[PDB]
Amino acid sequence: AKQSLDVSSDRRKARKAYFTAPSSQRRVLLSAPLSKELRAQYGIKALPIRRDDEVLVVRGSKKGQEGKISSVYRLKFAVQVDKVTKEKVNGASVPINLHPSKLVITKLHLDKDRKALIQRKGGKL
Amino acid sequence: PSRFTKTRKHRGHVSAGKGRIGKHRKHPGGRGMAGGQHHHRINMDKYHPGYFGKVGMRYFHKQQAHFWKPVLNLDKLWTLIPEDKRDQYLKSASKETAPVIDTLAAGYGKILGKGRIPNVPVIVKARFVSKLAEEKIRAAGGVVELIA
Amino acid sequence: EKAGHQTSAESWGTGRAVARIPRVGGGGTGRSGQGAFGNMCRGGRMFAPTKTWRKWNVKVNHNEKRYATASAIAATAVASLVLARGHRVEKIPEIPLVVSTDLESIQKTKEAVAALKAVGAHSDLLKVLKSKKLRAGKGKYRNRRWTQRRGPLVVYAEDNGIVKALRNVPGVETANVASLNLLQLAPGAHLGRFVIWTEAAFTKLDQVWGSETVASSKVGYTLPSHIISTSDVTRIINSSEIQSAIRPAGQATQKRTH
Amino acid sequence: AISKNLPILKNHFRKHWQERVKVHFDQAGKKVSRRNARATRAAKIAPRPLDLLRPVVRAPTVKYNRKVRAGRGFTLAEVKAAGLTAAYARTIGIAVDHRRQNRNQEIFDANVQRLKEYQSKIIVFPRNGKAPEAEQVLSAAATFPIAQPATDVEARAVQDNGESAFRTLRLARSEKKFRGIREKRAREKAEAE
RNA sequence: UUGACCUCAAAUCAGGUAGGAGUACCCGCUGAACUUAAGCAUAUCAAUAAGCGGAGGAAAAGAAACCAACCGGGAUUGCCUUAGUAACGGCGAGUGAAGCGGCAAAAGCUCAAAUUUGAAAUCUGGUACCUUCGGUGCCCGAGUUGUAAUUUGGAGAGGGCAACUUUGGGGCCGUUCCUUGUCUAUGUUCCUUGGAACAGGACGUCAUAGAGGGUGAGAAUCCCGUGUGGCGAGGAGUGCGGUUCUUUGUAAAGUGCCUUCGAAGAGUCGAGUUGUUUGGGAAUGCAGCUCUAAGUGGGUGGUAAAUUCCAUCUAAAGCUAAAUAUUGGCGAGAGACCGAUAGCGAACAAGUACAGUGAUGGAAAGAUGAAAAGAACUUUGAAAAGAGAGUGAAAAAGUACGUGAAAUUGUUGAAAGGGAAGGGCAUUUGAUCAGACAUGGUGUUUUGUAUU
RNA sequence: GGACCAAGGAGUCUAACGUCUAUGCGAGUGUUUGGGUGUAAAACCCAUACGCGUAAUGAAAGUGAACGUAGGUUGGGGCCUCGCAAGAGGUGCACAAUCGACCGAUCCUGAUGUCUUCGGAUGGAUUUGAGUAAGAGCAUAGCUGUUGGGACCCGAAAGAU
RNA sequence: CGAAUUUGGGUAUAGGGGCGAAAGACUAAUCGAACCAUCUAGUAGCUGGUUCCUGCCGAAGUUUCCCUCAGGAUAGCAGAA
RNA sequence: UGGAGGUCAGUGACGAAGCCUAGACCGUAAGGUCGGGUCGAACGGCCUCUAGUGCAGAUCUUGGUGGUAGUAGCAAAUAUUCAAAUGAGAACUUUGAAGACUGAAGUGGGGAAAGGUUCCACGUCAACAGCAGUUGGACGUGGGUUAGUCGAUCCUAAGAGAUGGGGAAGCUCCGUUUCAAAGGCCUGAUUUUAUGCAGGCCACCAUCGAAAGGGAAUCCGGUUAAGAUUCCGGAACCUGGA
RNA sequence: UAUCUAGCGAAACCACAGCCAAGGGAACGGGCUUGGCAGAAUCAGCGGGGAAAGAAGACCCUGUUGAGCUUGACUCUAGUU
RNA sequence: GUGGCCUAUCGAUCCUUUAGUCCCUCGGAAUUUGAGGCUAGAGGUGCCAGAAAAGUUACCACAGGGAUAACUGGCUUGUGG
Repeated sequence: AKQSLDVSSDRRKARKAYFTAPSSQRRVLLSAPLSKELRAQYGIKALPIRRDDEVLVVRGSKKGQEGKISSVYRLKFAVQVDKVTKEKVNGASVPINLHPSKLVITKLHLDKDRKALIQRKGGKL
Repeated sequence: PSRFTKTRKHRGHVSAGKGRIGKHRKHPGGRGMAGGQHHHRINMDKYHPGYFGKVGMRYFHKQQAHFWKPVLNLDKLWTLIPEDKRDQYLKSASKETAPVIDTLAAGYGKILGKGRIPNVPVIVKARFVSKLAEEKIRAAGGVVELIA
Repeated sequence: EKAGHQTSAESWGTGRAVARIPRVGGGGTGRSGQGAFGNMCRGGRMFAPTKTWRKWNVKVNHNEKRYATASAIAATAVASLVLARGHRVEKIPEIPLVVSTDLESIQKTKEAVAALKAVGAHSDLLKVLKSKKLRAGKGKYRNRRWTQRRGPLVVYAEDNGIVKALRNVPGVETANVASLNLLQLAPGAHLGRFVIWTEAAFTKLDQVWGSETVASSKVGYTLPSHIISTSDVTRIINSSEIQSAIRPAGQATQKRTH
Repeated sequence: AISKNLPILKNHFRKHWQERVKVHFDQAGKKVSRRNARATRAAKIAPRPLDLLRPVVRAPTVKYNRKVRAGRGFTLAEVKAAGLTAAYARTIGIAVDHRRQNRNQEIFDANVQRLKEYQSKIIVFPRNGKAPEAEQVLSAAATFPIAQPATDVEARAVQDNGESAFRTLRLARSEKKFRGIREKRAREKAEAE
């Protein structure tokens, strides 16, 4: 159970904070776990998901489907992954959004800042 | 609690226990002590005689500390002695070894003689004493010393 | 206090073919002409609005509190009362359950669970773990979302990691012998909490509550005396002392005559 | 309004009493705040005892005449007899009360003894010394408790001569009551040639 | 004639300052009536609402012209109590404090009245310089109709005898307060249901972390967090333990003994009267008017007065934290509260739409689905749209969308229907339906070839 | 009064109390103003006071409860003794009648002693008290009843700012 | 129907007040005292309503006093303990 | 019946709650339990605690719905008809013809107050025009208002209203030249310094108040879908400057 | 106009309803009792009944409910002297 | 013999005023005034268990009342016929 007086176990306050989180905090909220291989290589459990990250779906109807992120829709609290879409009646392909908690990250888009973030979290590249 | 009240049982009966003829009206006899000399005079003269009028003389700025004087009776006098030594004092009943009781220390102002202390002598320090209490203590073989 | 009264509604009186309740004035609103200021009225004030000077805390005599605490402590040592209270103590060798002060000195949750398994409180633990269910009403969105049973109460004398070690394991409570809440000793006013004492706690019980040879350490307190010398009134009734003076009885079921 | 046999109750609720209702929901919160304030002051004045040294004084009236309690501050005479200036005592933590006098040798002596005990029990750090920390206690009042005097021993000898101790009271009351008329009578008997 | 001084002006002179908001709490003024008295006028409501002026984070009060009558206490405030009491009151209805006692918090003080008189030692501003919440020069100004030091009644001032004990201002290092930032464990393994597993089952792991939230359903272990620690950044830094320039060199305060003194607030105390108020009662406070002081004098000592004493303080000048208040503001945490006719009027583009000339009045209105996947295409219609088809777990979710009640209605089916209908008892008729029969038991014809 | 239907809709809470009841302790009783401590509005602990009770009476000054086995008489449940079943005696709590005694008030009598007008012993009286006469109370809770409050809910004509 | 005429705009008078060739007329469909908000959930011995079941018991409209006569107190009748 | 403490290691996406069902059982009853349909995420038994706890009425409240009832009614202002066009559709739109009316204190042409885009064009008919609609002051999208001369602006009227001053606890009231030391206006000074001054004249009572009062000055012709005494062409006038 | 048709389309009111005679009854029934009687569904009229609708009688009385006005009512008061 | 031969012939609280005790209090203590208490009368409430009280409303208002008048109906039929 919680100890400190600054953390609130109010369901209402927690839900309000989540649903009115700005995009900067939604970036952390949309963190995703790395694969077993990536976790072994880096030493990182989960990272905030990015735009050019390579992931695999491990939950839902598209379980076991790989792809590169097409966008990180923080407003919609989801990520859109290339090759995870739906074909409509008219033949148009609309992206299928899904939550980063249900992906596994199989290849990170590394920048200077992403590499520094890995070192900060304690990684080894 | 609310579930034990007769309001829970009056649910379904029209008048809620207040009558159909004489209803539960707002203040059908006055508010408070109204009409205590006119139409509640019967209740006053039955249950509270002496309610109306004034008798004594006044006392502007009366302080009860002036009249603080708790009364201790002789039959309760010996409880002011600690019970560890009370038996020893009673058994070794003699002068020149009498227990000393500070009734003011106990918190009393006057000693009254309600009866039958034992024949054990005792020195009792009292702010005020009564005549009978004094005679009873003298007969028991002790003394009352006035204090302040 | 201003709910239902933030209107300037006035009664229309009789002669207008409507009830005499106060009505909102004005026009062009959809609210104008509507009833106000009544418990029967939509948007009006409730009957007898709830006040904060209602009595919330209720006083209890210190001696009655200590009587209830002593009764709960004594019920913790009745094997049948703990089972009726539902505490999965069938596998326990005997109760009251006393464990060494090394339990007071324990440090980790894993070894706290190991100690519970060793002494037989684990069954109570799985009861609490498998009793977790959603609340059955509007109490979910009042920060009371889940309900679960009450596990063992580990009562200690000194805190050396026992509290933190038992803190995370679900349903186990930890208490000091000095406090020993009735709220934990008889939850729901049901006697017979399953209590695991430490050795130091068990020995401190006599000093903190008194005995026939030591004083209570609560000044002016002594353990209550019973109205009766024993609860075995059946033994008293069937003793020879009473049966000898008792006259012969009938057949325990009167035969129907006529 | 008035009905069966009941006491006459005087419930003063004819004003807007509901606006002036204070219910102390913050009793526990205010206790926590007070304890926090005491801890904060202790850390702020760390070695100091969180309260001044008060004197022993007598309760005023005749009802409470028996008790002896804690006063506001020591008399200037008391602090002089202890051997220090009022300003210095105020400085090193002794409550000094100017307006209280001492017409009582026993109370004066008891407060002198309290001052001497305090001076023996405290250590005053130098202004530019080595700061010898001294494991602060948090209560001058707890370290120097008020103790009631021992007015008499447990047992004595009966000294009885026969004044009855009630004739004494009656005569004292009578003397006080009739003093003035007696003075007037003597004045007339002396002014009559 | 030339220079002041006094008083009064003017300036788009130099620099400031006030207004107005919000007012929950706070300080005052003004001020009802409804109401109660079973009528009503005194009274009550109420020294309240409305009205007006003025502050702060608290305000106010506050170091006795006190309480008390005791063996006396000792600034103020608040709580418990005193106490529904003393007292007031058509002594009716009603109203109604304070001392003591226990506690929380505690903190003290400073002007006026003194000759620096061997030195206006005081201060604003301009102009310079600088280490700029300021300092140091110089220069006019203010001020002698009194600015500094010195003293505030607890005292204290001079005059003598000894000749003791005692520091200042600013940076730096860390306290510490505040605003934060980041890092810090453990399954998404197998099987069933399902659209989705977050459900059930098996095996596990972490736990000082099994609070809470999110994720396609009840998720400690999927994510954010949580728990325990670590590591940073910035502001304030004189609640404080150490270095720095290290001392203006007669650069600066307290104490004992004797003497002489010892200034202390005026249209103010006080008295009378009038009005109001108070529990204050031959008058509690306040205010108007009239009179109007004194010097061991003056106030008080809760019954008016004269004479005689005691007790207690020292007014008519001022400052001051904390304990106390707080339906406003800004941050937080919570609840045996409410759950969209409830809870704020407002869960929504709510003080919105719109009503009134105006003051003001003032709503209704939440829910597709996990995801629009929001229905391609065909066909009939002018089209709306229908019929197919299609998506979806579901279209018995199609935007007029969760569930979809009742009143009320359509269709179908069944019944009755000579100026109501409905109901009770009882049967009849039609419709509809539950309740032993292989089953614990009787003994053999062992069917679907431990068992019948 | 009611065309119909749905939802909402009316003896509540509080301060102070009466009776009764349950409980704890009991001549005492009540921790919770506050302090200590806490797994933090819980729980647990701790005083000094204060409230109520243990003394009444009188306007007040004041005085203040055993002539007795804490009295006598009548009645008393229960217990004790007794004739094998009837039936006597003894003791008799509570309680109810009655006669007393004690404390206060009122009206008298006023003894030694005198601050010579104080004192108030002793004795009394168709008087009187919410008294004594081997204490019962204090806290908490519950129904019911009372009063002030919006006061079971809705309802004026009015009055004031 | 050439005037004590009719009328626009501006302006003045504001609620115990205005204004009135006077009807208590008019003062924003409001007038023998406008409208708005508040005191205010004003008071009502008066009218209306007052929400589940079963079981047991079960009345009074009479006495006395009351500015009392549509209402109370009191005694009675009733329940409960 | 809502919520709370315990417990059934209770029921449940393999279907909780809710709802519908002249289906069954149980209880005298309040009610409880179950079969079937619908639905899709929570809920119940027991021991206790708690209350904003049970409706048929209150000319109750809010919302919804009826019978009446396809009923009253859609009848003032003389009145319409024929044919083409458009259109799915024409009594109602457009055009042509006829018949009429207003009849110049108009049913005409313009303005004031008020409105606010209703003006005009294009597209369009779900709602609105109490029938209809292809039409519209409706809906959607856009376009449009051009000034030295017309107004405002300036003046003052009844009046309103600062200042000086005086009341009032005060919000504010009076007062408008009053018991005021109340300013701007002519020409030289006029670049050893300016707009200083020994130049000179005087002495108003702020200000606001009229789109009908008083006032400086513009006319014609043409022009747009919609503006024109405002644009263009021509022809003038006034004011203030040099 | 009413009327019939196309389109369009309300409201009052409504416990349930809608045939009478007598009886009794809150003393003038649609319902109850006893008789008369009694056949779908309806259209236009009509004004006998529904003690028809419209409004918590505006007359009268009661209330210890007002208000406007008056006066040598009681108690005050601005002004004035 | 404790007023009238008997049955009638009268009056609270608060306030005032008398009589008596020479009694109690004025709360820091005399004393003397004054004031306040104790007990009993008197000053009065006739609406007589005891408010301090003029009208009008044909301009009117509210809560109610068929507890109550002004029609019908109903019982009675003095009176009328």
